[PDB]
Amino acid sequence: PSVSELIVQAASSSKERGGVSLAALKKALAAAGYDVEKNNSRIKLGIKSLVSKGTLVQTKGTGASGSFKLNKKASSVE
DNA sequence: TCGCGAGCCAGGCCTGAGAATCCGGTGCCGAGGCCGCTCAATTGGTCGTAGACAGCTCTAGCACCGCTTAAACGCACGTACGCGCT
Repeated sequence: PSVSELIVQAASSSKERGGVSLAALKKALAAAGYDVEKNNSRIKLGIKSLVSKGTLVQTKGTGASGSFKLNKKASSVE
């Protein structure tokens, strides 16, 4: 499972009203068997790529350190 | 979700450059020794008194008891602040 796929799965899995933060996504990936320490840069890059592609809409914070949600709209505007 | 192309990061390899450090020799001036003296440390004596010892008086420091209740305590719960990470 690619980093972005696990990120999307965890984000759709969590039911936070305000979104899933960097710490929350790290905890989810760590619970998913992912090394959150050795691959931190990759997690951040995947998050940024998902934000840029419009897959994840950032709700709080700026950059990688904020919180993000699934965009249920861009999934059908391909 | 897989095949596969190619690029990015982790770490090892290896060397260069710069600096620390050991090795050698020269010289140079301050440490150690010696001589002269002189003054201060020693000895002996006297003498007066500072304090060591013995004794008594009597304060207060210790030990004990009981009653009261102020406070220490253990528990449970909540949150806000320290810590980690970016």
